[PDB]
Amino acid sequence: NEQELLELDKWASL
Amino acid sequence: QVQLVQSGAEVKKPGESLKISCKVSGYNFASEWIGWVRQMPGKGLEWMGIIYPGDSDTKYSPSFQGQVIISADKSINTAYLQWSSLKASDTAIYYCARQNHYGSGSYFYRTAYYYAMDVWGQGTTVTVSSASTKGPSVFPLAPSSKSTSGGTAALGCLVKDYFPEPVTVSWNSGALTSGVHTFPAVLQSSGLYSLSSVVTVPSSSLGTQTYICNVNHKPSNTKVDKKVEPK
Amino acid sequence: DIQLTQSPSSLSASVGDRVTITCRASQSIGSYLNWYQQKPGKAPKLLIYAASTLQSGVPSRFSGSGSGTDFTLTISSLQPEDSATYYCQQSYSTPFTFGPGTKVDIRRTVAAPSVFIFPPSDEQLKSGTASVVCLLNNFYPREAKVQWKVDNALQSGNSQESVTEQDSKDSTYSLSSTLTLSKADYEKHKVYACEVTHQGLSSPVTKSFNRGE
Repeated sequence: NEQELLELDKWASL
Repeated sequence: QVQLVQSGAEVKKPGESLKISCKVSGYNFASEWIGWVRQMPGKGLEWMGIIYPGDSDTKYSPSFQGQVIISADKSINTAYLQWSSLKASDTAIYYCARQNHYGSGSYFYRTAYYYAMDVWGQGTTVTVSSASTKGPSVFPLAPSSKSTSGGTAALGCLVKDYFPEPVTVSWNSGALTSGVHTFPAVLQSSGLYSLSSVVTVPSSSLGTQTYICNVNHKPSNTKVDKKVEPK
Repeated sequence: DIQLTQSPSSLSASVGDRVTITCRASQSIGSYLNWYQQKPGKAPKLLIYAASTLQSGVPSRFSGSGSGTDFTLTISSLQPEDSATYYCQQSYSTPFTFGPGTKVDIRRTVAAPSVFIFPPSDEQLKSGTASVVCLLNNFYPREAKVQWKVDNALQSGNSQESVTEQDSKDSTYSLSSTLTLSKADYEKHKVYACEVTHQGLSSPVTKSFNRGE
C-alpha cells in the first residue's frame, strides 16, 4: 500500500 | 480550548482486564483521529494506534494489534483503550492525543494530509502488579533556624510507603512553584515507593510565611496537606 | 513499518548556542515528519509538523528543515528551558512511528551544592521507622557523592538516593539521600551526619545534627 495515508482522509465524498 | 481528560492511574494484577478512557472537549470529537501512545518507564514514545470516532475506523501498530482494542463512544466524547489480559510489560504511562490533520485538500478525492498529535492528555499511569494499593504517609522535613546557608533555607515533605505510582505534590495549592524540587520516586525494598519534595526559601521566611505541601495519591483517593514549620 | 533513527542520542551545549538534532528515515517520507519536545514530568508537546511548519505557541528559535530521508531540528539560541528530550515522528504511513529520542542538556558553569540535613519527624518515630534526609541542592555538574556517618561510623545498605533532571531555569541538578533506620537504632546514637563531595567545593562539606538537642 503505497498510498495508505489516504485511508485517513475522512473528509471527502468517498 | 481543546482538553483531553484521561482516567486515573491504576494498578491491576497480571491476567486482569483493563479499560482506560480519555474524555475530550473543545472541538468536534467525531471529526478528527485520536490515538494512544505508550511510554514505558525510562523509555521513548510508542505509537499504539488511532481511531476515528465518526465511524470507529481504527489503525493499529502491528506490535499492538490483537493485543489491545481502541474504541470510542462519540455520544460522550470519550475514547478508550482496553486490555483482555495484562502482562507485566504493560506497565507504563499511556497518553491519549488528538491526531489533528493539516493542509487543504479536495472534497472530491482522498488527500494526503499532514497528521500530527497537537493536543495531549495528561497521561494515565498503569501498573501491573499483584501488590495492593496503599496510600502515602507524609512527614515534614523541618527547616532549622541554624542549618541555613547563604541566606537561604530548605524545607519539604517526605512522602513515604505508597503504591502504586504516582503521587503529585503541590505547595500552597499551587501558589508556590519557585524553588520547588520534587524528586523522582524510589522503590524501597518493601516494594513501596517513597519520594521527597523540597523548596528553598529565604531564611527570613522561616516562621513568618506558611508552607503547606499538598500530596495527592489518586489510586487511593488520598489527599494529605501538611504544614511545615521550623522545629 | 518505517524506521527512524535520531542523532545524536544526547548532546550538551551552552546557552545561546545553535544546536541541531538529525532524524533519518528508512525510506523517503517527503515532508511528512513531525517534531515533539518532552520535558521531564510532562506530556510531549508538538513543535513542528510537515517538517518545517512551526506550531502556534512555539518560539521562533525552533526550526525544522529537510525533506525525503533526512531531517533536522535546529534550536538557534539554546535556552535553559530547552533542556529536554526531542522526538521526530513520521506521518507518511501508519504506524506513525516515533524516533528513539535525543536528550538535550545545558552546559553551564560549575556550581557547588547547598547542603541541608533533616532529622526524622516525631510523627514518623511513633510509627517504628526513622528517616534522615540529606538534600544537595542546585549543583552542577551532576556528579556528586554522599556519605552517611552515624556517631562517626560510616553507613551502607541503608540509604537510597534520587536525583532531579536538569532544572529548566538555572540548569542545575539536585539530589536527596535518605537514610532509613528503626526508631530503636536511631535512639541508640547521638550524632547524624551527611558528608558531601563535589568538584565545586574546595573541600568536603559536612552537615550534622545532634539527636535531642
